[PDB]
Amino acid sequence: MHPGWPDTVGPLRVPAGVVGLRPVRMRDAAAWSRIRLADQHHLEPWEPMTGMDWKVRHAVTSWPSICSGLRAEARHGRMLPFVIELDGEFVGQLTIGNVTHGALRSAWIGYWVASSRTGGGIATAALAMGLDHCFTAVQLHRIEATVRPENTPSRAVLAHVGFREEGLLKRYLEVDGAWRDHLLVAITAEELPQSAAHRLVAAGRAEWC
Repeated sequence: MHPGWPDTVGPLRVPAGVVGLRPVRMRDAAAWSRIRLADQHHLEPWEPMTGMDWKVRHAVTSWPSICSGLRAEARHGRMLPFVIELDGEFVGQLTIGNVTHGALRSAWIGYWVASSRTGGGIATAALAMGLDHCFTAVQLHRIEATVRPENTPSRAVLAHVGFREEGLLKRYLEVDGAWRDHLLVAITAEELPQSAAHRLVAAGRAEWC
């Protein structure tokens, strides 16, 4: 029904500190709202449009409905909504979405990290451990991601873990006021002779924790 959920993932050490993943909770309202509100300019140009005012969407009071929705999708096996912890503290999210099994066994992956904590390897470690979790506990074959060509930091994160570019989705998603092209990148389980975490440690981007 929902292999690999709920669960915790990690940990791995990056220059910024110790990174792990764990399920979204109701108590995350305060940190999620504080960070998302403060980081509007860092986040809005890269995330799908909600048709809502950014400050009403990210009020502390909005989280219960959002968290309940995320956990309901997770109980259905369609999503794995993780929080990224840095030294045990909420600093971002890693979401595995549109999960399918059967003959497809694929999903998309997405993430964000608080701007004040960027450039310290957090998203790269979160992606690697999330990918490893998908290819083991979630029993998936393939993980994809959609990323605007202009999103140089995110393309670097995806490149660190070994994603391949597979195509260009024209006018794919409403982002920052218009339909925007997104690159489609992907990786399959049989492309990792070692885990993605092992690859990061070998490349000097993480340490075993």
